[PDB]
Amino acid sequence: RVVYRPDINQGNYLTANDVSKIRVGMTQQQVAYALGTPLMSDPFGTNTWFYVFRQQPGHEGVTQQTLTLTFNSSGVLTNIDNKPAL
Amino acid sequence: VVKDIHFEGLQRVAVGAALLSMPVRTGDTVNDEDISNTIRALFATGNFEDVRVLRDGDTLLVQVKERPTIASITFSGNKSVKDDMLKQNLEASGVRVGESLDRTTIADIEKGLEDFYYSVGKYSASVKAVVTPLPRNRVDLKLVFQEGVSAEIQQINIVGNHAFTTDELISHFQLRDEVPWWNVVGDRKYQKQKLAGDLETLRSYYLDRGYARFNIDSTQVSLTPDKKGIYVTVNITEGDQYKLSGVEVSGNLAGHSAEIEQLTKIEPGELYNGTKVTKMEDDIKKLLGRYGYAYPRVQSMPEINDADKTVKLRVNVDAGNRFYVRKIRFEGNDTSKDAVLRREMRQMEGAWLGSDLVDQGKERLNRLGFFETVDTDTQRVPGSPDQVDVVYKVKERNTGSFNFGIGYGTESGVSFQAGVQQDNWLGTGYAVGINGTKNDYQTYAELSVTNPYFTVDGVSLGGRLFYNDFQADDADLSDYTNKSYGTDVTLGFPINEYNSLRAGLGYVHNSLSNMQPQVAMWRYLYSMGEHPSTSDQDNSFKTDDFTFNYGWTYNKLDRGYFPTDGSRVNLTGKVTIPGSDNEYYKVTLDTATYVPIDDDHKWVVLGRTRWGYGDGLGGKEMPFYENFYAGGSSTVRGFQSNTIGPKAVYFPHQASNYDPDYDYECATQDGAKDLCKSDDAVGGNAMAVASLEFITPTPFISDKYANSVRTSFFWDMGTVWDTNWDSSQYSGYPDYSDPSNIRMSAGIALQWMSPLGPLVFSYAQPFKKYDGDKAEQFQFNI
Amino acid sequence: FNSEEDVVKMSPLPTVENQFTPTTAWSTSVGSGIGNFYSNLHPALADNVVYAADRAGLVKALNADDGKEIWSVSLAEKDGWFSKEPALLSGGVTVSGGHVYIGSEKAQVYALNTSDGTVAWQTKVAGEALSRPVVSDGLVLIHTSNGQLQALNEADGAVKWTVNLDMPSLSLRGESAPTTAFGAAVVGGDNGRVSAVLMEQGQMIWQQRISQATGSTEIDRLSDVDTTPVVVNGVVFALAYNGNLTALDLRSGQIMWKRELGSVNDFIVDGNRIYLVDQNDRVMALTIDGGVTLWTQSDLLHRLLTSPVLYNGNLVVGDSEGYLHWINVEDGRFVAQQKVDSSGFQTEPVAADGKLLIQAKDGTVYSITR
Amino acid sequence: VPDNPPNEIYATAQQKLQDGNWRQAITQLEALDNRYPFGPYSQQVQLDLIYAYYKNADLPLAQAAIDRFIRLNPTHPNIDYVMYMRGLTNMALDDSALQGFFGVDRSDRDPQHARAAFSDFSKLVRGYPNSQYTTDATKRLVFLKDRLAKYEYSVAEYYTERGAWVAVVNRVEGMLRDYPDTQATRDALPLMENAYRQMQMNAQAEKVAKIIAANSS
Amino acid sequence: SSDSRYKRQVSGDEAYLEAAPLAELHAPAGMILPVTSGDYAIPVTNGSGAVGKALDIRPPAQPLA
Repeated sequence: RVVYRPDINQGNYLTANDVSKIRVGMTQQQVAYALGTPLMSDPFGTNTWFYVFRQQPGHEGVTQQTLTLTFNSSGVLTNIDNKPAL
Repeated sequence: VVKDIHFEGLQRVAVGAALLSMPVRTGDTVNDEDISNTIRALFATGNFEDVRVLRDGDTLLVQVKERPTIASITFSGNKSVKDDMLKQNLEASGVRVGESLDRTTIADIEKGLEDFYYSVGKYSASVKAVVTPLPRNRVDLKLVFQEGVSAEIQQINIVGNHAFTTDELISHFQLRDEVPWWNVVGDRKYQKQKLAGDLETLRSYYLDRGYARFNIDSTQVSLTPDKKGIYVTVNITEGDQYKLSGVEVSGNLAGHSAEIEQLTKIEPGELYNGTKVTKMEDDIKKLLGRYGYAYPRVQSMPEINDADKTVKLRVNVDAGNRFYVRKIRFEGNDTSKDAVLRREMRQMEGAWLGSDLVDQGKERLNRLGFFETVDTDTQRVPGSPDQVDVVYKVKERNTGSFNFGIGYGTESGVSFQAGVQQDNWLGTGYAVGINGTKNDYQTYAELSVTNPYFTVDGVSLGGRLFYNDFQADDADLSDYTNKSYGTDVTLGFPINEYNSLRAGLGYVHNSLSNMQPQVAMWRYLYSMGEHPSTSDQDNSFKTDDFTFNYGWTYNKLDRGYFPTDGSRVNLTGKVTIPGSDNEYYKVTLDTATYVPIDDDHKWVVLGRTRWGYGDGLGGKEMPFYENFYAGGSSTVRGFQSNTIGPKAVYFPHQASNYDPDYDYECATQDGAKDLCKSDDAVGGNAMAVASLEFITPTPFISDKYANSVRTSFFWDMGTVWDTNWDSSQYSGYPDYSDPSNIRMSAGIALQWMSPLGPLVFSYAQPFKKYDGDKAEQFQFNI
Repeated sequence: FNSEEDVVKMSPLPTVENQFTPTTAWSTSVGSGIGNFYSNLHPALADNVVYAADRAGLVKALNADDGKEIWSVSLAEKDGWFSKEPALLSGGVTVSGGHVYIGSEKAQVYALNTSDGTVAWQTKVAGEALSRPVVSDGLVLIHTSNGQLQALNEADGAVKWTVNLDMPSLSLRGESAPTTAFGAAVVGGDNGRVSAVLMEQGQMIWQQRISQATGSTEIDRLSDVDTTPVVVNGVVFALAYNGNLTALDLRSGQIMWKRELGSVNDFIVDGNRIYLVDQNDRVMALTIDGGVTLWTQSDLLHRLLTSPVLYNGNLVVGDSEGYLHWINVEDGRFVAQQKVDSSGFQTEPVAADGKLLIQAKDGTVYSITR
Repeated sequence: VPDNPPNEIYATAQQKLQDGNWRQAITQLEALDNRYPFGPYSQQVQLDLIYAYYKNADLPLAQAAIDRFIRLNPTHPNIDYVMYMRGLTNMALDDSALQGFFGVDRSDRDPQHARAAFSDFSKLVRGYPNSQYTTDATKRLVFLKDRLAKYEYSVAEYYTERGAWVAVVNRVEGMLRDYPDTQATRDALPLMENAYRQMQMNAQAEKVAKIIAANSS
Repeated sequence: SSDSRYKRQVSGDEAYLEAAPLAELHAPAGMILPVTSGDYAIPVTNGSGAVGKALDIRPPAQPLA
């Protein structure tokens, strides 16, 4: 037990704008554009996409927004949800 | 028409390729114009021509004789340059060794080479090649060249300079007009590159004055044809001071203009200087590099207003990207765990871009030294607009610590004393220290081992040991019978990133028997309360000590073996716990630092001074083996081992558990039998050493390598004495109770670092003669 | 360290066999001190009246009488960006009476008129003042080694005729005196560019060049050559940077023809008699004949200074090591008799007022005659 | 370097080659070649001297000469031999050590030369599915792939050691499309579900638990 | 670099004839994934050559004049 730690963070750097903008059907072209390189989908299974962020400093708190996405085989923004801050 | 055609004297090309090379063949009416065609084709072969064409009847012989081959090497007259550089200036020039070498080529290449001499800015008068043909087809040339060397015959001239004195400006130059050499800090020589440099230098200077408009300037370098007229002038035309009044940005940015105005924080009525503005530019770029956008672009358009010298400022910035990092790849762990390599890291594969952070990890490495190469190659995946990927190629340097031991003695066994203190152990980072001495009277064990790594914190336990049987008896007794068993292990853990804190525990046994005639020993015995003898060499003692061992150290080390501008400190201390066989109070503190006066840092200066102080806790004193010793060492050279120090007198020792004959003089039976002043460097309970030198890789060493030969010229200072010292028993004897033991020594330190061991030649001329100076101006260490 | 160049040095002193023993020595010295610094400074004999100086902003009027001192003035200026602002003086020597004309490397020229006194009217010239100044027809003539060429007026200065020549990049050492004639002047260049302003606007009649010089097909490091041609009979002859004879016969205009010959130093003409030293430091003589020569020489190759003059039927050439070598009863007799100084010498020798005039590298003058 | 003609110098070359004075063998080799760099004997000595480099372990010279020839003669019968020896050189580069001589504590260094040997031998075996070396070079390649699987295994092991769950997962997917054949592959699979838990990657986790139960033996 | 060795065994151990072969892994019903991404391809038609260290590693010579 050390009293404190350096903070740790992970990908999917976004804004509340970055969620308020997009919506259903929006093509993966537009979405991967306006939201950036999507860094989380399944190598096997549906066109389901994920945006997750976390930050853990010095033994305190949790900042876990976990945005799940799907497209269809064609690619349609569809079946979307985030769970923010864990 | 011909029916047969035969060639010879080729040695290089088949008859088929040769016949298909020249235009004529068999099966066509060979007429005179075909003969001229052979003539002109041989001429036009370009690498070889010799037209000897005779068609008598129906037979055709086309004969081209070959100046090839040749193997000319004899680069003679190489007096300032290497012959291989000459070979380069052939091959890289296009005079490579594929050698046909028509006789014409001699003057052409000689003279293009002399051209290269001028390219140096230099000259060489004779350049001659001498045909030595080898009678297979080969030749060699005696390449004799006498030099016309011309490097610095400078002469400064400046025109248009009327807002300042030329010389104010000259000062900061690299290109200098042959000043007395003892002022040298850096370099002074000519080169067209030196030109371009100094040019830009003062350009920049003048414009960052606030002075704006000057840019017009042409080269005029007067050259008296002596190799020596180096007389150099350039036109200029001063521009306009402006006041910095007005700044504005064009933020094509994700939104940081708050932080921007925060940064481009400009006072009214300011005066312009390109310095601060270049700065602010850079500053903003850095503020954003952490933000991932590794690719902006700015044009700072200063609204130069005349009649007010207003440089209103307009800049314009474009955004970059957020997140790339996708691969963290290294080059060089040929026999190495890259585990530790990633241990020195803090940035993460898989986030957005603070380039600074990979930079931090790298420079952290480079602080660790042990390797010589920079590499941060950050490649972005073609086929994805993001996902740049940093690469790291560094060239390590080995460490092997070995010494060989055989002899040399007269009445004692062939010595096998071992120095092997190995480190960063090739497959790991782990380090071991073993100094095993087995010399015919002395079997002193030594262990000191440590893992750099136990945790993600990287903590380290120092497994360390010694076991010393130091007797060095005359026969078996009255000669300090001793055993000493000292055990200790230590951990250190900092979180200050530069300041280590050490705290460890140590045990030692120490055995005594057959005390000696040093009165201070008996005196310490009485300090403990132990009644020892005074004329008998019979006194014994054993101890088993429980002392705490705590340390600290500051660290900012620019390199490894040759760190620059070192800023690094050590704290060290020992204290005894309840339940031990010792009590004392001893402090010791050492310091070493650098300053490179060169900023190419070819010239650094050492700042090194150390401190050591010991006394006792309640009722007791600092034990004797814990005293500070010095002389003829790499803190003070010119003496013999630990020769500087106080000198202990002797009590009359005559009934001394066989006080020997012809042996142990200074108050023995055979010798004088009364009180005896003995000359014996005992070392004091307090020490502090200062030493100074200068880093200069001399031009007289072939500095074709800059990290294995080291060149020093040192001076030092010292005085060491007893603090718990009196004259009641040193009335007629010398007194050591203050800093009084001054010795001085100046000397050169001669070092070339070969991986296996250092050749430590050391002459120091010890000149501040304090009593007990037993000098040795040669200590050849390894 | 930098001297392991074991070159063939000065071809040794020849004999001093000379009926003509150096007889006079009227001494006088500025004590300075020119040293290694390179320019044309040279005694001015204005009606046997001399005016001496050195490279510090100095004056002293003398007299070809054994040289008594007058007008001893110092010109280095005390206020401004510095105290006395060291005057360093690379200018050729010319006057019009006491209207003494010269500028220095400082790109600033003083035409003091020590006939009406300290008439220290000045102009900070475009380009820099190095060559020997030439006054033609109420105008002053300018070869600033700047690629520029001006014209101004005497006792006043007035910038005009602003001519630009072109330069070789390596920044060679050719400074040049214009030889004025026919509303034109005959000056030299270093790119070999041969041009001749008929002084109309600054109007050359010219685009040709000497193709043989230094800078791209550079030549060796001793090709010192006088860059100042002279018209005779309308016929001008050229002294190219590299050893290259050329005769551009100016017939109120440009007529050109190169009778090329190597080894260029500096020249004199005697009707048809062309006397000259070859850049080997050897003296050839020639005629207007297409370049047919006479007068071999080798005894003084690489003898440092070879700076010529003639009077008394005596070919007299200045050298370093302060000697005198007397040609005379001309060829084949070339031999000397003198070693005058240790300072050596650098500049043109002046045989003026029938007399002999020269500065010493250190100190002014020790007037010696046959 | 005496001046024995290619005959004598070459014979003594064979003497010290089959003899095993590979250093002096190379001395006489270069004697002949620098004396006579022309001819089919010159090319034969080229091949036998790349052999002798590999014998004397002259890997800088070895790689130098072998690539000099590969660009030099890009058309040959022994191209199989050439790819063979060159991949072999990549190996020898990548695996020269003391603990490797002990055969212990290895496979955690720069596998770049392993990558080189792999590319080489693959080019060989598919450009030449038909050679004395084809089965052999195949054994090479499979060994190398397996070794790497292990190496990178250790690597991302270190990641998750430091906790680089993401970086781990990424290396996983990498080898997944690369070569999920070796033991290290299935071996690493559980660590995937570990990271899942670390990040609470639930559905993916139990899905891969199912699929590994199908794959795990 | 030989010590009466270095002809018919690799430097150190060889694991070729010691190689752990391919693991054809069984995916559940419909659980397939991209089989390959690169060089991962072998022409099985070959051999059996002088497999292991039983092959003339010396240069196969050629006739000379």
